[PDB]
Order: sequence, then C-alpha cells, then structure tokens
Amino acid sequence: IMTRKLTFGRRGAAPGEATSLVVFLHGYGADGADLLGLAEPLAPHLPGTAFVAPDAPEPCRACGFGFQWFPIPWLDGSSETAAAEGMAAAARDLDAFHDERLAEEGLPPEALALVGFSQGTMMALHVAPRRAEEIAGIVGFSGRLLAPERLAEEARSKPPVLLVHGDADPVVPFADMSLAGEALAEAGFTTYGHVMKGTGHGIAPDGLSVALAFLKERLP
Amino acid sequence: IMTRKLTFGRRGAAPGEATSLVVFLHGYGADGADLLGLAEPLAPHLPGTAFVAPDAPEPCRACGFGFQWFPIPWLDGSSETAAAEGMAAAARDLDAFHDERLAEEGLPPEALALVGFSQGTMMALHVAPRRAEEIAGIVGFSGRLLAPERLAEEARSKPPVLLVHGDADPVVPFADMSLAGEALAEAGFTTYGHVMKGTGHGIAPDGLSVALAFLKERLP
Ligand SMILES: OC[C@H]1O[C@H](O[C@H]2[C@H](O)[C@@H](O)[C@H](OCCCC3CCCCC3)O[C@@H]2CO)[C@H](O)[C@@H](O)[C@@H]1O
Ligand SMILES: OC[C@H]1O[C@H](O[C@H]2[C@H](O)[C@@H](O)[C@H](OCCCC3CCCCC3)O[C@@H]2CO)[C@H](O)[C@@H](O)[C@@H]1O
Ligand SMILES: O=S(=O)(O)CCN1CCN(CCS(=O)(=O)O)CC1
Ligand SMILES: O=S(=O)(O)CCN1CCN(CCS(=O)(=O)O)CC1
Ligand SMILES: [Cl-]
Ligand SMILES: [Cl-]
Ligand code: NA
Ligand code: NA
Repeated sequence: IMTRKLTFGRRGAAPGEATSLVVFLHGYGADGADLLGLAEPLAPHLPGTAFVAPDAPEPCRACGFGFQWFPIPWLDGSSETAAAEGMAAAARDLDAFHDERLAEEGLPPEALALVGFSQGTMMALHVAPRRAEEIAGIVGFSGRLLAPERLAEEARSKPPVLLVHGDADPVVPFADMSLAGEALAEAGFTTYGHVMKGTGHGIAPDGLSVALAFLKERLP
Repeated sequence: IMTRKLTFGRRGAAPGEATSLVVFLHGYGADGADLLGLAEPLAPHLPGTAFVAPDAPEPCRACGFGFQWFPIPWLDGSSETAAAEGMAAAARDLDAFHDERLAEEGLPPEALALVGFSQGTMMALHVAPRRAEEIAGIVGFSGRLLAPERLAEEARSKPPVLLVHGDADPVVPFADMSLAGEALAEAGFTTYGHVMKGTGHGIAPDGLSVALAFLKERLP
C-alpha cells in the first residue's frame, strides 16, 4: 500500500472482550499517549469499551517533537499545498487504521466513536462522513471543520456529532464551533454543542463529562 | 474504505492468461478509453500483456466532460489546496486500483508497468516510488514530476523510468522533462529520456516506438 501504518496504544477493556471502540485523535505536537490518558477517568464508566490512540503518521517538523496529522503552513513554514496533501493522505491512513482496529476487536462500524482534539478533531470530522458505514458518533474538542462547502456533496455517512469548544480559545476561535456546527446541521447531521465557559484551548471537566454521556448512549 | 473505486477497461491478452500488466493513465479531460486505444498497436508486440485504463475518480469539472485526477487551479478556477488534496486522494485510489488489478491478473508488482499522459504521468511518478515493491517500469509522456524535493525522502521503490516529451510542447514545458529527469537521477532512479522532435503536447510514433521497446524488455 502507499498506506502508512499507525503505531498506537490501547486500553482498557480486555483484548477480545471489547463491546465498543473509541479512538482518540491527538493534536499538533502531541501523540497518542497524551489523549490515551483520558482512558483512566472514562474506562470505569465505559466497562466494555476499548480505547485506542494512534500517533499521527508524521513527526511534527516544526515542533521538534511529537507528531502531526499534517503541517500547519502559517505556523510551520510549510507550503499550503504540501499541507493539503498531508491532510488528504493522513485521512486515508486514518481511514485504514480504523478498519484494522475494528477487525482486531471484531466490531462493526456502529460500535466505533471518534474523540478528537484540535487537529485531531479536524481529522475526525473529515474521515467519518466519508466512510461507507455510519459510526456511533464523534466528539470534537476545539475543533475545526475543513472545507465545510464540500460536506453536503461528500457526506456518505452522517453519524451524530458533538462539538465541544472553549469560549476563550486563542488557538482555534470559538466562532469556528458555530461554523462547523451550522454546516453539519445544514448537511443533515444530528448536531450537538457544548460550551466550556471560561475555557481556552483545552479539555475541561464539564466538556469531558458531557462527552462521556454522549458516548455511553451512542456506544454499545 | 474512503477509497474510491475506479471504473476501467481491458485488453487484450485473455483474462487469466496475462503474463504482464500495463496500466494507462490518461490526462485531464480525457478518460481511460482514450489511451486504452493504444492497446491496438502495442498488443501484437506484447502478446502476454494485459492493458488496463481507469477513469480518474472525478469528472472534469471545468472541462465539462471526461475526467480529472485532480483539478488544475489556474485553468480550473479551483483552490490550490483543494487541488493538492484531490492529488493526494487520487494517488491513494490509484494505489488501491493497482493492487486490485494485480490480484485479478494474479500477477506480482515486477510485472506491472505504468504508462501515463500528462496528468497521468504526474500520477505515475508520484504513486510508483511510494509503493512497497518495485514495479517493472514507468513511461511518462509529457510529463511533470510533482514535488521533486520530496522524492529522495519518500522513494520507497525505484523502478526504471523513461520520460518522453515533445520539444515544442505549449502545455507542459519541455524543460520539465529535464527537471523531472535530473531529480529522478539524483534520487537514484535509473532514468531514460526520449525527445519527440517537432512534437507538441501529444504522443508521436517515435515516442511510442521507444516506449514499446522499453516495455518489452522490462516486462515479463
Ligand atoms: O496531559 C497534559 C494535560 O494537558 C493537555 O493539555 C494541552 C494539550 O496537551 C496540548 O495538546 C494543547 O496544547 C496546544 C498547543 C498547540 C497549539 C495548537 C496547535 C497549534 C500550536 C498551538 O494544550 C492542551 C491544554 O489542555 C491535555 O489537553 C490534557 O488532557 C492533559 O491532561
Ligand atoms: O484519440 C485521439 C488522439 O489524440 C489524442 O491526442 C490528444 C489527447 O487526446 C488529449 O488528451 C491531449 O489534449 C490535451 C489538451 C488538454 C491540455 C492539457 C491539460 C490542460 C488542458 C490542456 O491532446 C492530445 C494530442 O495528441 C491522443 O494523444 C492520441 O493518442 C489519440 O489517438
Ligand atoms: O506534552 S506537553 O504537556 O509537554 C505539551 C504538548 N504539546 C506542546 C507543544 N505543541 C506544539 C508546539 S508549536 O506548534 O507551538 O511549535 C504540541 C502540544
Ligand atoms: O477526446 S477529444 O479528442 O475530443 C479531446 C480530448 N480532450 C479535449 C479537452 N481537454 C481539456 C479541456 S480544457 O482543460 O481546456 O477545459 C481534455 C482532452
Ligand atoms: Cl451549534
Ligand atoms: Cl534527462
Ligand atoms: Na488547525
Ligand atoms: Na499538469
């Protein structure tokens, strides 16, 4: 394949005994281990759930450490086209990674949920709607939808979506939540929001709590 | 998959009896049937060879007919990022299409050759070097190598390459041949050229003749 394999991590539900799957998608400069930590507070409430977190296919070239799903031109000093390419390629890799994990867990699409952060959220909102089969749901923390104009045309699947954003975010503007949110609604997605009041570019306890509820319902 | 399946055509060697595979990659505005025509003069000299030609995953939006491997911003009035994305996505689709055809023919990579035209040539020079296993070879007619700077880093496989370009080409400058050619050589590819003297953006008899020789040797 031209496909790139993603290294990853896993918990907590025992290998072979998972009844649902959630995949964490980390942000620019981080790695899977970062978000996979979220498994600690979530697992007791999602007993049958397996949690997986891949590292993005490329090292963060500007950061100097950690990984990126694609470079960020204005921050990275990379070309916008090289960035757009990384994004499309990274989506295919992630698409494949998903199929692989669902196999090893022996689960079907509707038992899978995506939980992203930043750049991870952008990857989730891009890949899921373009998969053949509708997944359980998506939780996107702060939070941007690439190319909202192409959503209606390219949406094969329309899983429920919960957007969670901090109203003091200096990195990704809080206004983006409404942008993503309106476009998902108009494209026919069942769309929910949660506002982390006072919160910047980060995941607050209240946001995490609402995500958990959303996940416990949508998940088997 | 997010993967897109490509409709295609085939000849001439009998289904199940192919000993080698060549895939034609058409240009912006055309379709597979266009280049697949080349099978008529080539088949008698490549008796065991099967010829296949996919249609590019998208309709040519600006043309109005035929297909594109990706839009061409300055000609298409599409964004450069949307174009770069189409390119990376189209490469993954083509990557997959290849694996599929090699299966149905029951052949291995080293028995596959790519023959491109224009945009098709750009797709070939991008995908082949990024496949795990080295193919028989590539013939690229006029002819541009995307992102030559990334070749050395991203070249997993280095099949032989023959570049064929017309020295009167108003569409893709003849200078591009040397650009692609030097970069392939420096990246360690075995690289050949053929100049279609007097020829514009098109495939001349002499170019086709040299391609045939190249193919008869490299192919099983
Ligand atoms: O483990 C350390 C704790 O803090 C992390 O916070 C960091 C997160 O590790 C990082 O990915 C982000 O940094 C963002 C900085 C990168 C920006 C976005 C991309 C462009 C460059 C700026 O900040 C959040 C703030 O909670 C996690 O969100 C939180 O779960 C974790 O428990
Ligand atoms: O079947 C018609 C004959 O002519 C075609 O020629 C056309 C080809 O069908 C087309 O793809 C290209 O047009 C290029 C025009 C498109 C340009 C490049 C992309 C940007 C837009 C301008 O011209 C060549 C000239 O031989 C084929 O090359 C030749 O094999 C075929 O037998
Ligand atoms: O894990 S830690 O808590 O140490 C911080 C995690 N991390 C910090 C650095 N960035 C981007 C750097 S840059 O985009 O500003 O160059 C990725 C996220
Ligand atoms: O098959 S035919 O012999 O009829 C011509 C094949 N064909 C002509 C049109 N172009 C691009 C049109 S545009 O890019 O200039 O809009 C695709 C190639
Ligand atoms: Cl909203
Ligand atoms: Cl040369
Ligand atoms: Na971003
Ligand atoms: Na071109």
